[PDB]
Amino acid sequence: AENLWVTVYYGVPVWKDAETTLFCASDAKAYETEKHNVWATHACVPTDPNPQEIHLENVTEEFNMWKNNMVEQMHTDIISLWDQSLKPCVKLTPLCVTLQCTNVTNNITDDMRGELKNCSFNMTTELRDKKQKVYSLFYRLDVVQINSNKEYRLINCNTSACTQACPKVSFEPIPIHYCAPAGFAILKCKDKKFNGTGPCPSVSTVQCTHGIKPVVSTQLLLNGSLAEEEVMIRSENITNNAKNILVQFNTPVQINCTRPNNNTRKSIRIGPGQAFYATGDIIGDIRQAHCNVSKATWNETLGKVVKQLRKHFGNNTIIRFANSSGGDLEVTTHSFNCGGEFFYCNTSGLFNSTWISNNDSITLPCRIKQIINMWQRIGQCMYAPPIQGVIRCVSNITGLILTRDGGSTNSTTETFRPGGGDMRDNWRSELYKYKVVKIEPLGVAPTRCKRRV
Amino acid sequence: DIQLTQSPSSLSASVGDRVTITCRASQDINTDLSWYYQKSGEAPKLLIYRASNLQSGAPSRFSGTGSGTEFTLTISSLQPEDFITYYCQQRYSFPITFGAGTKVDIK
Amino acid sequence: QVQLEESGPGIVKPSETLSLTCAASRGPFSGGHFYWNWFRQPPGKGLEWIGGIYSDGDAADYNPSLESRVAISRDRSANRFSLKLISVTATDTAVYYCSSTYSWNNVWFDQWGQGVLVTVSS
Amino acid sequence: QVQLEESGPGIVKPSETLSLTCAASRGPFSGGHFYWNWFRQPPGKGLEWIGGIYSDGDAADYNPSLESRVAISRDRSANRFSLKLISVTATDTAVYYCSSTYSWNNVWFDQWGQGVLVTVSS
Amino acid sequence: AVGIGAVFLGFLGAAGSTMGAASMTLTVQARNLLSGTVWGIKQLQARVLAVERYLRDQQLLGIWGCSGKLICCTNVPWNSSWSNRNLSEIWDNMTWLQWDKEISNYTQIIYGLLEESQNQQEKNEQDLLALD
Amino acid sequence: AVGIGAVFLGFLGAAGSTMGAASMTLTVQARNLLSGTVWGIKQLQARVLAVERYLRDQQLLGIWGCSGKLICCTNVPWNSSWSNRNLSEIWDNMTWLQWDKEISNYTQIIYGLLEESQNQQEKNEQDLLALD
Amino acid sequence: AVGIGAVFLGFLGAAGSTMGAASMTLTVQARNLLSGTVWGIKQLQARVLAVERYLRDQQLLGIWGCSGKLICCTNVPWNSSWSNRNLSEIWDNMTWLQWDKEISNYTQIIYGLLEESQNQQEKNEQDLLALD
Ligand SMILES: *[C@@H]1O[C@H](CO)[C@@H](O[C@@H]2O[C@H](CO)[C@@H](O[C@@H]3O[C@H](CO[C@H]4O[C@H](CO)[C@@H](O)[C@H](O)[C@@H]4O)[C@@H](O)[C@H](O[C@H]4O[C@H](CO)[C@@H](O)[C@H](O)[C@@H]4O[C@H]4O[C@H](CO)[C@@H](O)[C@H](O)[C@@H]4O)[C@@H]3O)[C@H](O)[C@H]2NC(C)=O)[C@H](O)[C@H]1NC(C)=O
Ligand SMILES: *[C@@H]1O[C@H](CO)[C@@H](O[C@@H]2O[C@H](CO)[C@@H](O[C@@H]3O[C@H](CO[C@H]4O[C@H](CO)[C@@H](O)[C@H](O)[C@@H]4O)[C@@H](O)[C@H](O[C@H]4O[C@H](CO)[C@@H](O)[C@H](O)[C@@H]4O)[C@@H]3O)[C@H](O)[C@H]2NC(C)=O)[C@H](O)[C@H]1NC(C)=O
Ligand SMILES: *[C@@H]1O[C@H](CO)[C@@H](O[C@@H]2O[C@H](CO)[C@@H](O[C@@H]3O[C@H](CO)[C@@H](O)[C@H](O[C@H]4O[C@H](CO)[C@@H](O)[C@H](O)[C@@H]4O)[C@@H]3O)[C@H](O)[C@H]2NC(C)=O)[C@H](O)[C@H]1NC(C)=O
Ligand SMILES: *[C@@H]1O[C@H](CO)[C@@H](O[C@@H]2O[C@H](CO)[C@@H](O[C@@H]3O[C@H](CO[C@H]4O[C@H](CO)[C@@H](O)[C@H](O)[C@@H]4O)[C@@H](O)[C@H](O)[C@@H]3O)[C@H](O)[C@H]2NC(C)=O)[C@H](O)[C@H]1NC(C)=O
Ligand SMILES: *[C@@H]1O[C@H](CO)[C@@H](O[C@@H]2O[C@H](CO)[C@@H](O[C@@H]3O[C@H](CO[C@H]4O[C@H](CO)[C@@H](O)[C@H](O)[C@@H]4O)[C@@H](O)[C@H](O)[C@@H]3O)[C@H](O)[C@H]2NC(C)=O)[C@H](O)[C@H]1NC(C)=O
Ligand SMILES: *[C@@H]1O[C@H](CO)[C@@H](O[C@@H]2O[C@H](CO)[C@@H](O[C@@H]3O[C@H](CO[C@H]4O[C@H](CO)[C@@H](O)[C@H](O)[C@@H]4O)[C@@H](O)[C@H](O)[C@@H]3O)[C@H](O)[C@H]2NC(C)=O)[C@H](O)[C@H]1NC(C)=O
Ligand SMILES: *[C@@H]1O[C@H](CO)[C@@H](O[C@@H]2O[C@H](CO)[C@@H](O[C@@H]3O[C@H](CO)[C@@H](O)[C@H](O)[C@@H]3O)[C@H](O)[C@H]2NC(C)=O)[C@H](O)[C@H]1NC(C)=O
Ligand SMILES: *[C@@H]1O[C@H](CO)[C@@H](O[C@@H]2O[C@H](CO)[C@@H](O[C@@H]3O[C@H](CO)[C@@H](O)[C@H](O)[C@@H]3O)[C@H](O)[C@H]2NC(C)=O)[C@H](O)[C@H]1NC(C)=O
Ligand SMILES: *[C@@H]1O[C@H](CO)[C@@H](O[C@@H]2O[C@H](CO)[C@@H](O[C@@H]3O[C@H](CO)[C@@H](O)[C@H](O)[C@@H]3O)[C@H](O)[C@H]2NC(C)=O)[C@H](O)[C@H]1NC(C)=O
Ligand SMILES: *[C@@H]1O[C@H](CO)[C@@H](O[C@@H]2O[C@H](CO)[C@@H](O[C@@H]3O[C@H](CO)[C@@H](O)[C@H](O)[C@@H]3O)[C@H](O)[C@H]2NC(C)=O)[C@H](O)[C@H]1NC(C)=O
Ligand SMILES: *[C@@H]1O[C@H](CO)[C@@H](O[C@@H]2O[C@H](CO)[C@@H](O[C@@H]3O[C@H](CO)[C@@H](O)[C@H](O)[C@@H]3O)[C@H](O)[C@H]2NC(C)=O)[C@H](O)[C@H]1NC(C)=O
Ligand SMILES: *[C@@H]1O[C@H](CO)[C@@H](O[C@@H]2O[C@H](CO)[C@@H](O[C@@H]3O[C@H](CO)[C@@H](O)[C@H](O)[C@@H]3O)[C@H](O)[C@H]2NC(C)=O)[C@H](O)[C@H]1NC(C)=O
Ligand SMILES: *[C@@H]1O[C@H](CO)[C@@H](O[C@@H]2O[C@H](CO)[C@@H](O)[C@H](O)[C@H]2NC(C)=O)[C@H](O)[C@H]1NC(C)=O
Ligand SMILES: *[C@@H]1O[C@H](CO)[C@@H](O)[C@H](O)[C@H]1NC(C)=O
Ligand SMILES: *[C@@H]1O[C@H](CO)[C@@H](O)[C@H](O)[C@H]1NC(C)=O
Ligand SMILES: *[C@@H]1O[C@H](CO)[C@@H](O)[C@H](O)[C@H]1NC(C)=O
Repeated sequence: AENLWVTVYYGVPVWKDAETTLFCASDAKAYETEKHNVWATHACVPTDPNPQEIHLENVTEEFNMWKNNMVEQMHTDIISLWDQSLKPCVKLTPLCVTLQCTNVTNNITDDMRGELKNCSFNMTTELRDKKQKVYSLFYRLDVVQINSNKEYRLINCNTSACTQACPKVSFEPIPIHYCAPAGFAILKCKDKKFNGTGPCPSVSTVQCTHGIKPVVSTQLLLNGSLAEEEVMIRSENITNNAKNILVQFNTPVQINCTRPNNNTRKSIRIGPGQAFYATGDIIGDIRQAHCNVSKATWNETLGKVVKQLRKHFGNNTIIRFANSSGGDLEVTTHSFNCGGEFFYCNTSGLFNSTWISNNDSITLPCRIKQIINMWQRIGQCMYAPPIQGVIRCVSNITGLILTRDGGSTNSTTETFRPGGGDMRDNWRSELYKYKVVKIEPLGVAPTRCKRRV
Repeated sequence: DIQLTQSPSSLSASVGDRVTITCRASQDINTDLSWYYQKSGEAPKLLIYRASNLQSGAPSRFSGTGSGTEFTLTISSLQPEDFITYYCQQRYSFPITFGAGTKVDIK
Repeated sequence: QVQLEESGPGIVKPSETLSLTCAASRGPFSGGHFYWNWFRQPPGKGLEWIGGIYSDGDAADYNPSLESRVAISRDRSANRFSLKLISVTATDTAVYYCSSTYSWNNVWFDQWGQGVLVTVSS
Repeated sequence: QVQLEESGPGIVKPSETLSLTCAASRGPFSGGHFYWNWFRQPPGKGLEWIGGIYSDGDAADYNPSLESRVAISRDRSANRFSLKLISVTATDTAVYYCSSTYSWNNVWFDQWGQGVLVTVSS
Repeated sequence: AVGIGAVFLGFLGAAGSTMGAASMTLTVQARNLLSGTVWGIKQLQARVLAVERYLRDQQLLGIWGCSGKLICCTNVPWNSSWSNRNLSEIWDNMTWLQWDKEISNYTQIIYGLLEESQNQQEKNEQDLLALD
Repeated sequence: AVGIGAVFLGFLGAAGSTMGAASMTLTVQARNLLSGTVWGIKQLQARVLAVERYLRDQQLLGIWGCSGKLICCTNVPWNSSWSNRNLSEIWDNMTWLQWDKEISNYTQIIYGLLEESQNQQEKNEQDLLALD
Repeated sequence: AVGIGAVFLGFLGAAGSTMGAASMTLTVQARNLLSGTVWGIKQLQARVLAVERYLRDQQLLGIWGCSGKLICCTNVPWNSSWSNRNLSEIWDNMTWLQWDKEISNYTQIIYGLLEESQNQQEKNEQDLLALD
C-alpha cells in the first residue's frame, strides 16, 4: 500500500513561458474584393466565425507587457510586410532633378504662406531621348533650397530614392488576429483592473487574439481599445522618468481631421509603364488642414487622467501638461494617416493645462508631407500620392503616450509631455492582455500501480 | 402548445409485474422525447433519453419505444423502488411541456 | 458535476415581487452552452416550466402564460442567476427549481437539485 | 484466386484449323505480369507445352516444334486469350489446358484448371 | 432544440482543477497538439517545429515502453528524495502546474531511469520468451 | 525466367472488390501514404501536409487504443440507428466506397464514442492493476 | 566532486563491439535520430527529410506488428539460405556492420515476409477473438 511507483501522463495541462512564431489571420469579409492593401489579407488564414475562449478557473498567471515577444515580433512582421508591399511599386529615382520653385499666391490664407511651392522641372518621358517640362506642387517640408534664381531639390535626394506607393493599394488599417501554432497557447488576462504586469487571477485561453488594427500614430492612440473599468495607466517603471507611460481611456474622444483643399491628381509618364502622380492646381480656396476635438470631453478625460495619476504620485501634487520639448517633426507632432494622406498635427493646444490639488471645439493645425520615413528608418522613403478632393476622417482617441520630466527632489509638481517615437509602445496598448505559452504534455506522477514484470 | 397525455393516470400493481405507460403528443415530434422518474420529496431524474438510448446508471428493466405522437415506457419486472411517478417530456421546439404523470402504487 | 442551490423568501405576500436566486456551476466541462432554467412544482400537481437562460447569452426564454410576469437575469462574476415573478397569486405557491442540462455528444444529461418552497399567503 | 475455363470444338477434322479460347482472370492481385500459357495432354503420355503469352505484352513464346503451326492471341476487353493450331494431325488429340502462374515474392504459384478434350478424326 | 449546446471538454481550462480531475482532459490536449515566400516559409517552419516536438515526445514515450497509451505504469520505484508528500494531498489538493514546478529539477534522471528500466525489461522478456 | 513477373498487391485497384476481400490490401496503401525557391517550397509544403495528415491519423488511432494495428476491435457497441443492414450483405456485397458514402454522416460521433470508451477503459485498467 | 564525470552511452562508438554488446546502445541512437530564404529553406528541408525517414521507419516497424518496441520477435522462420552460420559466432564475434554487409542482398524479401506474416496473424487473431 505504502509502496508506490512512477507513472507517465501525456497531453498534460501544464505550460511554461516561451517565445515562438505566431501566424496572421483575417476576417472573411476582407476576402470580398479589397485584395490590394498594405496589410496583406489574402495571405492571412480566414478567422474562426465563432472564436472559442476557454476560461481557466482557479488559475493565476504572471503577465509582463514590457518583456513580451509578441510586440517586437508583430512590429518586425509589419515592417517586413510594408517593405514587401512597397517592393513592386514604382521606384521614384528620376524625380531627383533640380526644380525651379516659386510661391503659391492662389488665395492662400495668412497661415499657409510658403507652405506650398509651385515647382517646374524637366523629366524623362516614355522615350529616353525626349524630355518634358512639367510643373507640380510640393509642400514646404518636402523641398530644400540649394545655393537671383531659386532652386530646390527633394529632401530625400541626398539620402535615398523614394518608392511611390501604388495608388490601388489601400493604407486603411484592417482588423488582424494573431494565432499561435500547434503546441502553443495564447493566454488572455480578463481582469478589468490589470495594470499591465504582475499576477492575474481571471485568465482564459484563445487560439486567436481579438481583431487588432495596426494604426500608426504618435502622441496618441487612435481607434484603439477602451478599458472597461476606468482610465488606466501602465509603465515599466512609474518612478523612472526615462520610461514611457501608456494611458488608456475609459471612453473614446471623437476627433475630426480634415484637409479642405480640393487637390487634383496629375499623371506623368516617366517611362515605360512608369506613372508619377503629382499635385496639380488646387480648385478654389486654400486652407490649412486641421483637427477638431470636443473641449468638454477632452477636459473631462484629462481630469480623469489627472485623478488616476494622483493615485500614483500622491494626492497633493500639482499636475501640469506641456507640449513636446523638441526634436524631429515625427515625435514633436502627432503623426498619423487619414484617407491615404499623412498628417502631422501640432498638439500644443491639447497638453497646455495645470491642475491644483483641489459646444466649443478645440482646433489644432496640421501639416501634410508627401515623403515619409516611418519606423524611424533611414534610406527607405515613400512618396505618398496626392488624393483628389477634400479629405475628412473621424477617429477615436483612446490612449496617450506620455513622458515625465525629471523633477529635482520633491518639487510638489509634475509635468507630463507627449512623446513616443517607438511604434512598439503603440502596439503594446493592444497586446498587453495577451501572452504566449508552450505546452509540456509529458508529466511524471507517483501512483501505486506497478507495471507487470 | 404541444400537449402530452399519459395513460394510465394512476396504476396499481405488485412487485415484478410488467407495466406499460403510453404518452401521446398533440403533434409530431419525431423521436425527440424522453421519460423522467420522480418520487415525492426528491427532484425528477431522467430515466430514458431520446426514447431509444438508455440513460447511464438507470436499471435495464426500463425500455423506451415509439416515435412521433406515441411513446411507450415498459417495465418488465417491477421493483419496490419502481413504485414511482413517470413523466414524458417532449424534446421538441418551444414551448417545453411535460406529461400528466403516471402513479405506480403497490396493490 | 454541477450542484444547484436555491435561495429566496419562504413566504411572499400576494401581488408582491418574488425574487429567487440560484448558484450556477460549470463542472468539469470547460467550454460550451449551459441552459440555466427555472421551474416550479406546485403541490398536488406536476412540474411546470417557468423560463430559461443561456450561459453564453443574455437572451431569455419564458413560458407564454408567464411572459408578462416572469423575468430572469444573471451575473457571471458571482456565477448566479435570478428569477423575478411579479403579481404573485395563490397559484404561485410551488417548489421552485433551478436546473441545468448538459449537452455532451448525444447524451443530454440533466441536473435539477432540491428546490425551494415558496408559499403565497396574507 | 484465378479460375480458367476452356472452350472450343470437341472434334476437329485433320488438317483443319483448331481454335480454342480461355477466359483470363487476374484475381485479388491488382498489378503485375500474368503468363497465360496453353498446354496439351495427349492420352497415354505426359503433358506438353504449346506456348504462352504475357499479360502486359503481345509478345508470344512458342514451342520450337510447333512454331510454324501454333499462334496465340489475346483480347483485353473480353479478358480472353485464344490459341490457333493449323494442320492438325492425329497426334494433336489431347486435353488442352490454359494455365496461369502467379509470381508473388519467392512463391511461384500455379493454376491450371480442368482443360478441354480435343479429338482429331475423319 | 431545447436549449442544448456543445458542453465539450476543451482546452487547458481544466488545468486549475486537481490532478485526478484534470487527468480527464489529457487526450483533448494531446489531439490539440496537432491543430491545423517570406511568411509562408515562417508558418511552415512553425508547423514543422510543432511536428518535431510532438514526434520527439512520442519517441520518448515509446522508448519507455508506453507508446499508444496516455497512462502507462512503469517499474521504476518512486524515490522519496524528490518529493515525499503523500498520495492523498497530491491527487486531490495540488494542481498539475504546481507539481511540474516542484518536480522540474529531477525530470532528466526520471527519464533516464525509465529508459534503463524499459531496456532491462525488454531484454529480460526476450530472454524469458526465447527460453520457452 | 519462365514467364514470371511481379504480381504484387499494388494501389487501390482492389477498391472495387468486396469489404473483406479489400481488407487484404490495407497495409500497402498505408505504406503508400508516405511515398517518396518558389517550386521547391511548394513541393515541400505538400510533403509536410501529407506528413501532418498521416501523423494526425496515427494520433487518432492511438487515442482510441489501436496504435500499431491495422485492425483493432473496440468496446463501443454498434448502434443500429446508423445503418442496420446485416453482416452477410456488408462484407460480401458492398464495397468500401459505398460504405463510406452511407456512413459519412455519423463519423464524428463514432470517433467521440471510441475516444470516451478508450479513456474509461484505460482508467478502469489502471485502477484494477493498482488494486493488485 | 571526487573525479566523477558523465560516462554516458553516446553515439555509434559502440558499433565496433559485438552484436549482443552493441544491442545495449540501440535506444540512444534511436533518440539521436531526431536530434535538434535560401539557407533556412535548405536546413528545413534536411530536417523534414530526416523526419520522413524516421516516420517511414516507424511505419515499417508498425506494419510488422513491432511498434513501440526496440526488440520484437516475429513468426517468420529464418531460412538458412540467406546465411547459415550459427548463433554462437554471430552474437559474440561479428559486428553489426559486417552482418549488414552480408545480409544486404535479401532485405526486401525479409520485409515482405514479415509483412505477410503479420497480416495473416492479425486476421487469424481477429477471427479467433470474434469466435469467443
Ligand atoms: C478609425 O476608424 C474610422 C472608422 O472606420 C476610420 O474612418 C474611415 O476611414 C476610411 C479610410 O479613409 C474611410 O473610407 C474612405 O472613405 C471615403 C468615402 O467612401 C466611404 O464613404 C461613402 C459615404 O459615406 C460611401 O458611399 C463609401 O462606400 C465609403 O463607405 C473615401 O475616401 C474612400 O474611398 C476611396 O478609397 C478606397 C481605398 O480603400 C477605395 O476602395 C474606394 O474605391 C475609393 O477610391 C476611389 O475614389 C478615390 C476618390 O475619388 C480615388 O482617389 C480612387 O482612385 C478611387 O477611384 C474610403 O471608402 C471611411 O469612410 C471612414 N469612416 C467613417 C465612418 O468616416 C478612420 O480613418 C480610422 N482612423 C485611422 C487613424 O486609421
Ligand atoms: C504653377 O506654375 C505654372 C507655370 O510654371 C502654371 O501654369 C501656367 O498657368 C498659366 C496661368 O493659368 C497658364 O496660362 C494660361 O493658359 C491657358 C492656355 O493658354 C493658351 O493660349 C495662349 C494664347 O492665348 C497660349 O500662349 C498658351 O500657350 C495656351 O495655348 C489659358 O487659361 C490662359 O489664356 C487666357 O488668359 C490669358 C491671360 O492674359 C489671356 O491672354 C488669353 O487670351 C486667355 O484669355 C493662359 O495663357 C499657362 O499656360 C500655364 N503653363 C503651363 C506650362 O501649364 C500653374 O498655373 C501654376 N500653378 C499654380 C497653382 O499657381
Ligand atoms: C503650435 O501651436 C502653438 C499655438 O497653438 C504655437 O505657439 C505659438 O507660436 C507663435 C510663433 O509661431 C508665438 O508667437 C506668436 O506669433 C504670432 C506673430 O507675432 C502671433 O500669433 C502672436 O503675437 C500676438 O501675441 C503677442 C503676445 O500676446 C502680442 O505681443 C502680439 O501683439 C500679438 O497679439 C505671437 O507673437 C506664440 O506666442 C505661441 N503661442 C503660445 C500660446 O505660446 C507653437 O509654436 C506651435 N508649434 C509648432 C511646432 O508650430
Ligand atoms: C476551484 O477551487 C474550489 C475550492 O477548492 C473548488 O471547489 C470545490 O469543488 C469540489 C467539486 O468540484 C467540491 O467537492 C465537493 O464538496 C462537498 C464536500 O463537502 C465539503 O464542502 C461543502 C461545500 O464546500 C461543505 O458544505 C461541507 O461541509 C464540506 O466541507 C461535496 O459536495 C462533494 O462530496 C465534493 O467533495 C469542493 O468541496 C469544493 N471546495 C470548496 C467549495 O471549497 C472548485 O471546484 C475549483 N474549480 C475547478 C474548476 O476545479
Ligand atoms: C466484380 O464483380 C463481379 C461480379 O460480382 C465479381 O465476380 C465474382 O467473383 C467472385 C470471386 O472473386 C465469384 O465468387 C465465386 O463464385 C462461384 C460461386 O458460384 C456462383 O457463381 C458462378 C459463376 O458466376 C455460377 O456458375 C454459380 O451457379 C453460382 O452462381 C464459385 O467459383 C466460388 O465459390 C466463389 O464464390 C463470384 O461468383 C463472381 N460473381 C459473378 C461472376 O457474378 C468480380 O470478382 C468483381 N471484381 C473484383 C476485382 O472484385
Ligand atoms: C575490440 O576487440 C578486442 C579483441 O577481441 C576486444 O577485446 C575483448 O574484450 C572482451 C571484453 O569486452 C574480452 O572478453 C573477456 O575475456 C576474458 C576471457 O579470457 C580470454 O581472454 C583473456 C584475455 O584476452 C585471456 O587471458 C584468456 O586466456 C582467454 O583467452 C575474460 O576476462 C572475460 O570472461 C571476457 O570473456 C575478450 O577476451 C577480449 N578479446 C581479446 C583481448 O582478444 C575489445 O573489447 C573490442 N572492443 C570493443 C569496444 O568492443
Ligand atoms: C529644362 O531644359 C531646358 C532646355 O534645355 C532648360 O532651358 C535652358 O536653360 C538654360 C539655363 O538657364 C538657358 O541658358 C541661358 O539662356 C538664356 C538665353 O541664352 C540666357 O539667360 C543665358 O545666356 C543662357 O544661355 C537655355 O537657353 C535654356 N534653353 C531653352 C531651350 O530655353 C531648362 O533650364 C531646364 N530646366 C527647367 C527646370 O526647365
Ligand atoms: C502593477 O501592479 C503590480 C502588482 O500587481 C505592481 O507590482 C508590485 O509593486 C510593488 C511596488 O510598487 C511591490 O512592492 C514592493 O515589493 C518588494 C518586496 O516587498 C519591496 O521592494 C517593497 O517593500 C515593496 O513591498 C510589489 O512586490 C510588486 N508586486 C509584484 C507581484 O511584483 C507594479 O508595481 C504595478 N505597476 C505600476 C506601474 O503601477
Ligand atoms: C525604477 O526607477 C527608480 C528611479 O530611478 C530606480 O531606483 C534607483 O535605483 C538605483 C539603482 O538601481 C539607485 O542608484 C543608487 O542609489 C543610491 C543613492 O545614490 C546608491 O546606492 C548608489 O550610488 C546609486 O546611485 C537610485 O538612487 C534609485 N533611485 C531612486 C529615486 O530611488 C529603481 O531601481 C527602478 N526600478 C526598476 C525595477 O528598475
Ligand atoms: C473645426 O472647427 C473650426 C472652428 O470652429 C471650423 O471652422 C469653422 O467652420 C464653420 C463652418 O464651415 C465656418 O462658418 C462659416 O464660415 C464662413 C464665413 O462666415 C461661411 O462659409 C459661413 O457663413 C459660415 O459662417 C467658420 O467660419 C469656421 N471658422 C471658425 C473660426 O469658426 C471647422 O469647420 C471645423 N471642422 C470640422 C471638420 O468640423
Ligand atoms: C465630427 O463630425 C461629426 C459628423 O461627422 C459630428 O457629429 C455630428 O454632430 C452634429 C452637431 O454638430 C449632430 O447634429 C445634431 O445631432 C442631434 C440629432 O442627431 C441633434 O442635437 C441636432 O438636431 C443635430 O442634428 C450630428 O448628429 C452628429 N453626427 C453623428 C454621426 O454623431 C461631430 O460633432 C464632429 N466632432 C467635432 C468635435 O466637431
Ligand atoms: C496655453 O494656456 C495659457 C494659459 O491659459 C494661455 O494663455 C492665455 O491665453 C489667453 C487666450 O488667448 C489669453 O487671453 C487673451 O490675452 C490678450 C490680453 O491679455 C488678448 O489677446 C485677449 O483679450 C485675451 O484676454 C491670455 O492672456 C493668455 N495668458 C498668458 C499668461 O499668456 C495660452 O493661450 C494657451 N495656449 C494655447 C495654444 O491654447
Ligand atoms: C473639386 O473640384 C472638382 C473639379 O472637377 C469638382 O468636381 C466637379 O463638381 C461639380 C459640382 O458638383 C460637377 O458639376 C463637375 O462635373 C465635377 N467635375 C468633375 C471633373 O468631376 C469637385 O466637386 C470639387 N470638390 C469639392 C469638395 O468641392
Ligand atoms: C500527509 O502527510 C502529512 C505530513 O505528515 C500529514 O499531516 C497529512 O495528514 C498526510 N495526509 C494524509 C495521511 O492523507
Ligand atoms: C439481411 O436482411 C434483409 C432484410 O430483412 C434480408 O432480406 C436478407 O436476407 C438478410 N441477409 C442475410 C440474413 O444474410
Ligand atoms: C559454427 O559452425 C562452424 C562450421 O561448422 C563450426 O566450425 C563452429 O564450431 C560452429 N560454432 C559453434 C558450434 O559454436
